[PDB]
Formats: sequence, structure tokens, C-alpha cells
Amino acid sequence: HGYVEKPESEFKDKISSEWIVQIDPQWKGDWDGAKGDEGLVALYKELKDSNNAKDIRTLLDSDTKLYGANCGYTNPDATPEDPPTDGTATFSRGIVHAGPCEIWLDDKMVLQNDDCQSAYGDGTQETISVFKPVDYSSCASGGCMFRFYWLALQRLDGKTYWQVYKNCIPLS
Amino acid sequence: HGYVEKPESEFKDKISSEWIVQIDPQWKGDWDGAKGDEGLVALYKELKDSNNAKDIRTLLDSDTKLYGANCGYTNPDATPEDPPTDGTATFSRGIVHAGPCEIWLDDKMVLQNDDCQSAYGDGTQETISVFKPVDYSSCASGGCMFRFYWLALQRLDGKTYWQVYKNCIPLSGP
Ligand SMILES: [Cu+2]
Ligand SMILES: [Cu+2]
Repeated sequence: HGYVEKPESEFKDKISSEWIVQIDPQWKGDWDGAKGDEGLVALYKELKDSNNAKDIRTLLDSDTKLYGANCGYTNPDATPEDPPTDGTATFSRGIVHAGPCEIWLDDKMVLQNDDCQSAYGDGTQETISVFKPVDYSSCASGGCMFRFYWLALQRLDGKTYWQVYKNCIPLS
Repeated sequence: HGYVEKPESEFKDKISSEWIVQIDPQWKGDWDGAKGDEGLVALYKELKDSNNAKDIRTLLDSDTKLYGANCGYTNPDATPEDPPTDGTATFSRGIVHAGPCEIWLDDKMVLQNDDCQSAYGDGTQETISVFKPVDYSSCASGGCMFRFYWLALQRLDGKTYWQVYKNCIPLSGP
């Protein structure tokens, strides 16, 4: 759960920290047989390779009925805001689910990791997750759309689920 | 997870300890706000009272799309077997989810609890769950269908779900 807080996510309607969808894994594999967070991540990395996938955006953007609405619950129509000046993005809390995440500035993939839980925080909810480094130089011209993608790999009584989080924030 | 082991569940095809369905709570209430297993059970009891429900079978039988196929993955047309002789039924493992369960022999409800995790075992998977007491006397003349229902109350990241478990086992008379 959570949303990007810097830059500040905006909502048209209700504020929500929830995933946009929560579905069965769509890449065929032995998801249920993986040993814990490290197992889910390791399997993800293995399936990423054999599906020939360079990033999660391509997958998550390919079908909004299966992978959820563009921008999730966030509002791309919001008043654009100034990019951060410190080369970071900040989540609204600590990431406590394993899985890959990505930041794009328009068509430029500026940050990517197979397990953002370990890369950008300490796995506790208390420690704010800080996405860094982020180069916002491509935005200084005429702005950009900041897009955040996160695929959390989750378990409920032995069964693995994919949770999809999407945020969009316009920058000037 | 699990299935009734005594009497012995027979499976239509694949053997499965899984629920037949897993769905949003269908009774409106503050399911996500309940504090743990104790809270989930306490909330069930309140909504049971206000929905005027005497059992879970009526609800779970009312819509077999929403609440899953009759008999789950089990075969009610298996060779009938002799009822247990010791006034008990045995689960295939220990129950480790909170929530109500009940046992019917045809239209007779012979066991019910709002929280079978605490009533019929110790909350560990290792300790086998044993439903008791069960009176099988109605099966003597002409056999009976044994039905097990269980509504498990589960959380996944602050969101509550209902898991529905159903087993049917045919028992013989003399
Ligand atoms: Cu979450
Ligand atoms: Cu289970």
C-alpha cells in the first residue's frame, strides 16, 4: 500500500493507498512453491528473463482491464507541480511487499528495481521508502508525466497474487 | 485448508484441500476494521444476529455461483461408507483459520460452532481437528448425506475475505 508523496499524487475522488487490481500471476510458473519474499523475487527475475521482459510498464500498460486503469486512482489532469530539486522521489510510507517497481518520466525509464522493498527501504512500514537516484532533467523543458509502477508479490494462505499499483503525477 | 478425513471425503478428480470459492464478505459491515481473529469472530456473531441467520448452510446453499458448487471438489455419489463408531468426525489437518463451521446429516444439523479453530483444536496445523460430539443415529435407517461447511475469515493486507469450504460424504445405514 501507499502512493508517491513527492512528487505529490493527486486524487479526483477518494484518497486511496490501495492497489488498482489484485489478480492471479499472469506469467505461468510455480508461484506457490517459492520460499518467502526472496523466493518470489527470485522467481520473478527468472520469469522476467524467459518472457524477455525489460520492464513492468510494458506489461502493466498492455491491458487496463486486467492490470487496472491508467494512473490507478490518481489524477493525471491535476495542476502540474515543480519536480523535486534533490534527485529523489518519496513514497507515502515504507514498502512492505516484495516485487519490482519503476519510475518513468514520459517515455524515459529513470528508476527500476526488481525488489523495491529491499532497494529503497528496510522492509518496515515506519521507514519511508525513498526512490533514488532520480534524474528529472528531461522535465525542465516543458514538463513531463511522472508514472510509478509497482508489482507487489503477495501470498494468502499459500496462494500467490499480483497486486498492481499505479500512480501518475504531472510535473511542470 | 483441508477436508473431512473421517468420514473419508472422495474427490471428483484432483485431490484438493482448497476452498471452493474466495470472495468479498457478502454481509455489509466493518470487516476490515476488526481486530484480528477474535475481532473477525466477534463481528461474524453480530452480523449473524442482525441478518437473522441460524446457520451458514442456508446462505452457502442459496447461490452456488457465489458460494461455490455444492459439495466443493468432493463426490456425493461415492460408494457410501459406514459412519464413524465413536461420535466424532476428523479433519485432514488442524484448522488454522477463524470462522464458523457446521455438520449436517441430510436436513439435520448435528454440529455447529461460530469459531471451529478454537472449538475443535488448538489453532496449529499439526494438531488434527476433531469435530465432536456428533450423533450419527439418524443414519441407521437408509443412510444419510454428511455435509461439512466452513466459512473461513481471512485477511490479506488489511482486506478481509470469506473462504468457503464444502465437503459431502455419503454414509450407509444397516
Ligand atoms: Cu499493501
Ligand atoms: Cu486454508
